[PDB]
Amino acid sequence: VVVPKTRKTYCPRCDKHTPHKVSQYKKGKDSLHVQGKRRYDRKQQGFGGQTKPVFKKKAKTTKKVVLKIECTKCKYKLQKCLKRCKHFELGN
RNA sequence: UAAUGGCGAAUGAAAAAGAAAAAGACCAAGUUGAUA
RNA sequence: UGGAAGUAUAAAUCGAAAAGGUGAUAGUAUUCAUCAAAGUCUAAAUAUUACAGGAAAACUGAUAGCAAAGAAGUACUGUGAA
RNA sequence: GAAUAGCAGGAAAGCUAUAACAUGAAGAGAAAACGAAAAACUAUGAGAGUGUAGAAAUACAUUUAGCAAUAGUAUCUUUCAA
RNA sequence: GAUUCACGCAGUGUUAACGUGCAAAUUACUUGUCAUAUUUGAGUAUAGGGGCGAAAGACUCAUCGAACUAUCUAGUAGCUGGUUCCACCUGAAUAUUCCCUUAGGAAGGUCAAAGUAUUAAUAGUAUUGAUUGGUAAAGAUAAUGAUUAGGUGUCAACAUCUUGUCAAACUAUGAAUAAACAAAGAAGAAUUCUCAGUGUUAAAUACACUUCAGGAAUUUAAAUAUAAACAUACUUUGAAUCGGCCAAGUCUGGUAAGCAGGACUGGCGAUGCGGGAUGAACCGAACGUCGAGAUAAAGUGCCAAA
RNA sequence: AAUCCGACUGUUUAAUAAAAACAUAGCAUUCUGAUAAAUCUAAAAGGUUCAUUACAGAAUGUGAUUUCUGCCCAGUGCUCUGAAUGUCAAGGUAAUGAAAUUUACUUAAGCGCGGGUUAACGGCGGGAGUAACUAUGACUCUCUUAAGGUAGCCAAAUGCCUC
RNA sequence: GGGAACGGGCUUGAUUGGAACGGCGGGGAAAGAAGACCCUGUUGAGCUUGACUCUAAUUUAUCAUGUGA
RNA sequence: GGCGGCACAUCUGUUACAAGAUAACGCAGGUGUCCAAAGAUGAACUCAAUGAGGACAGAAACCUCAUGUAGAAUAUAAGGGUAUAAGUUCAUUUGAUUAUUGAUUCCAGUACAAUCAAUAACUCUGAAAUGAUGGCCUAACGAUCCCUAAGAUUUUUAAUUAGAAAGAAUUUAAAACAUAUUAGAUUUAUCUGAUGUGUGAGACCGGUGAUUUCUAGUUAAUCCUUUAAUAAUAAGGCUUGGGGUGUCAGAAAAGUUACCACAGGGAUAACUGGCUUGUGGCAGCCAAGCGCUCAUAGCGACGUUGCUUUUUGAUCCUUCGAUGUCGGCUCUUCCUAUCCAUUUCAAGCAGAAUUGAAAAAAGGUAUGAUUGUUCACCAUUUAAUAGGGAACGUGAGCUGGGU
RNA sequence: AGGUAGAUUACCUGACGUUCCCAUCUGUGUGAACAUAAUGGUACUGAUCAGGCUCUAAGCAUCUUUACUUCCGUGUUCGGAUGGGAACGGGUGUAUCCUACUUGAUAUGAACCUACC
RNA sequence: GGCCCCAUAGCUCAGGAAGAGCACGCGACUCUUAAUCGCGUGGCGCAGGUUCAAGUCCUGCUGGGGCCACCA
RNA sequence: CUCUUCAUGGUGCAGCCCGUUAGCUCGUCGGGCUUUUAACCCGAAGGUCUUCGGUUCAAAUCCGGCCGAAGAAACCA
RNA sequence: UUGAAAAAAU
RNA sequence: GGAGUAUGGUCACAAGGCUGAAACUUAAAGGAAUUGACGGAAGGGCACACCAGGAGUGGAGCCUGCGGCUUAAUUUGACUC
RNA sequence: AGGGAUAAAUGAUUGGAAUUAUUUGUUUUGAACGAGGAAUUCCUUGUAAUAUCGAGUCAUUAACUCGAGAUGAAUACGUCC
Repeated sequence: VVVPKTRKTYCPRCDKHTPHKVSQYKKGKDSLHVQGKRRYDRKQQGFGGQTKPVFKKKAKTTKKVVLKIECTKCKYKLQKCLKRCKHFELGN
């Protein structure tokens, strides 16, 4: 929902409680050279039409939120998953 | 078996190693031109 | 295709060489290893349910064994393939 | 009776072949890289004796034994993790 | 591309005949039509996701909402039918989990056959002891609600004392039946002496665990009833099955149902015999082949034994 | 003597439907200058209309004659002699890197915007106020989505209620 | 009567002489046909459509070097 | 079956039967969220309501005292829990974190998910004991493959210095050419021959020693792989989250067939039959009244008890390798809950015409317009023109009007 | 006798009144500093002038409540079992188990460690 | 049968702390009328249940309207 | 998912892609013109320019998530 | 450029 | 007036043409000229009618009259120049 | 310090009677109004405009009317819009 930045939490690398900078994780752009996409592009070549299933029955209206609690002095990130929330904001 | 596959159903070789039999020869290109 | 950033063939375009190919994870570089493509022929070891000639059989013994143990692909059916 | 090579006999049968390999003797890890003893411990448990007695059968007491099996232990190999 | 008759043709009606017919579409009368959008022979052209169609999915060799014929092909079927000698022994299921699952499958339960272990490894039972529950019941100014009135105190109202009747989604109290323990297995008890390693601790000689650490002596087979050695504990492999139905000193939906669905048990299914005349379930009682005897349910005027 | 359908002659489900069904002439619409339009074929100096040439060829709806064909271009089709950087591919160019790669700019048709089109597919409702008996509304504002059933016709082979 | 709730067979009764001819149409839940109405199959086929995935024909851009501005 | 609904994943009370399990398209409701505080901790206070008082101020504003077992509040549905709190107010803070075990709940004793008990860190609050790994508890959710993020500096090594200790190391036939010197040629990114040499060499004589340890520094690399060796890009590994399947153990999916086809089914509908009789028909009991007087000549309200299968329902037991599915015509038979004729009783029965009831089913109970109609409504005639059953009698008896 | 800490958590609670303080406890005085809030009312701290006035503790009452006992009553209900009775509905007999509400009698606390009177 | 809704002056319709028009009567205006204006009469279907207060929230009853239904 | 666009009184349309304090009509009230009515004219009220930030001397107006609609294109858990 | 209308008998 | 309408006949493809009533209703309908009034008809003059201007009023406070509202009554006449 | 509205104290005149203040004196109170929209009035020379004086009403009461003088514009000598 509303979670402020600058959270002070335990950092495994430094083995200490250091101030962390909190952000929100977003899925990165899909690479065109990974094994799964490389294999898929080969399958789609040639005749036969669509060769792999296409999902068309979405039911979830929300998604789980993953933060990036990042070390401010050692750059050690942590991924923490929150519950499903409809509206999420990063507070002050 | 390695691998391939809505990596699902399924498909799937080869070097090595052991035997049968064993055998290598030519064109073109290059050279020789009282040239055949 | 087992060959997975392409194992092989073909088509469109492109297209080498004071050579070069391969070492299957794409790329550049330096070494190493091993061959030298884009012409041709080549016996022996292997396959065989055409067909012909033979020999065998824990095979069948006339509703069985070939569809057919007699003028059997015959009698008979169909316009015809059958 | 892996192909395969010999023997007598003439044999789809029989016999002989220091033999590649298959399973197994060592296990864990994706992989690199590794690779097992405190010559074990505890508990209950199979068998064998001796004596006395009922007295025909056999039962009571004592000495010894530790197998199989189950369970738990220390130790050791591999794994982020047994 | 007028009206009619005739040779012919068609197929309006009888919904006549026939309907194992003359005929795998015919016959009789009746009706319509009977030359120019006419009738007809032969030749020739058009071929299967094709042809041809004044259009009915009509016709394409008795085959058409996609011909015939041969191969793939013994296509696939969770669906239907059938599945072949005798005797003997043991003998089921309709729970649970998952499935594009509901006419079907896999884990699991019931069951069979093989193979074991002297075996801390017996109980669909009763008694004694300490417990758990909130059902039947009961209560109704005892908590939450429902509801009939009568007094007393300051029309009504609000207090307070009585009265009548209630609750599956109310409760103080609370059975009967039940559920889970104990009634002596580190191997059948107890006591005395000795006693170690860790740790708790303020430190411990307390305490905790260590085969009631360990070790040695003495005593000892005791500690509810009943039953149980072809007992008990299993191990492995695997078949069939998960459409069920019935009864009730039971329940829920429904007016009710030989209706629909559940808790506990016993049955039919898988089951014959004696009785209820006949009946899957009711009553007695479960079955190798017989002889004799008392019996069961139930019967004793005749059918019919008494 | 009347009513319904079809205008007429004609054709049709060989073997349960011969008819109001099909055809028909009449009316109307669309495309095409022939190297075209339609359209068969895998391909082809290949093939059909076509030995043809707009009084023609090809593709459709309605069905003689008479009378009349109302209003709507919002949506979906079709079309345009229309506008441009709304969105749109491989490619092309350029930058970085050792190179693959990565990044950026540009590029056609198509759709979207704008106009036309209903004898193109189709649609033709609702609310409020109003005439001197009541009633209705000739008349005015008006929302969806563009217009709100016109001329006619009717318990119709079309009307539940309905005998 | 009970039974699978409409028996020719079973139980209890009514009743029966063996063989049959011509009719007729009550029954034999008469014959003809692995229901065609309905449902179930993770069985099909014709037809339709911006159902999903594709494809012929149509169309557009780039490539494929004729000479001179 | 369809349409409707989700009993498909799921929570609360009840059905439900005082252990556990537990049915219906049973009943009353609920979920796909919300929260940087509504998490954690410490402190203080006590809520709803009632009584008595105080200007506006009243039934409801704010203040004070007394009583006040929660009758308030606790994000939500319901049920549980809670008073020096779990409620309200204030203050600090992020434990809503990392790593490893062993259990409990559905359980097949699988996964997911949830519920716990500890250990090793680093922290929050408090003086402290303690408490803290999200929300007081029971719902608030998700596989293989794919994609996308986070993590593997702890340690182990190689080379070189200083010191220390153990150390023969296997044994005769040789080709690449890094180089040099010459021989024959070419001008070009210039080559082709032949002879020395080392390389590339290895057979040590109790001591030398090539070679591996240990200690102290320095330097470089340090999660694994791309299989001849490295490098920097790229890709693949290993662990943990996110992107989702709501048909919730998780295919990628529109209709119509009346032209339809196949395997099957009474596991399952349309017709009879069977159980039931709400509904339809008929019949009773009581007596408030009507009937000018008079409850019962004739009716009988409010209540209440039955019979019938002639209507329609409810169920799905028989029939799906077929029981010919409406009506009419013809014909026979049966029931009485009787319409007429026959014999009787009663009246608010003078006669006539009637009305209520008993015996009795041997006899009779019609003709037509409209409709396929059963039904209906008309016009007549008659002593009367009654009501029903027989597989809703009757299609190898007819018709084919309806469906 | 009193005070601190408790364990059982109403025989301990609630209402109307009553009895002492000799020690202790309490109420009581004050606000400079620690510290406290709008208020020295709370909490905090400093003290001892007075008081048993309330607390607290001990007792009273046909006291509500609460805890034991008989009775209610072998009454309601219940396990087993008929070819027992009834058209149903419901209700016996047999061998068994046996509540609750109510009313009546009794009680109104017992008990542990430390200090001081 | 089920479901949705409505019930208010003499008439047609509005409304948690009883109205609009039509109807009648009175008055203003005019020389007199017709129109027009102002004012007054003219009453929530019934019975409970919560609230300090209901036409206004809910339940039961009465009356009146429109709407759903395929193969056999 | 990518690109692009729009949102303003009760209503519909304006507005400056730099900016300095927002208008035109219908709708309401009142007044004016007319002998009177209808048309006609005028004034007032009516939004502060969707919601939060930055952008400065100030934002409907320049830029960002957020709202809530529209157009084109794409889709392996 | 726009300019519609004025109830009946007296 | 009804009415060139209904009906009858006839001509035309049709629109329509030719012939052609009655019922009923009503004291006027109409013709030419006169005078007046009016004209978003022409011609000629005039007026603070306008033009060129001044002061203004309309905006504000107050005085005053009218309407409306109110009230026991707010007495009433006059409503374009 | 323009403006003098609305109010609060107080002093007198007229009146038989002053309250809803008759008129007025002293002090204090210090409001709108920053030149005025559409419309619209009056005016051509001692005229408009500006400020004042007398009289009618009158016990007391002018911001009214009828007259009187005091300063002294601009713009026309025109046309029917």
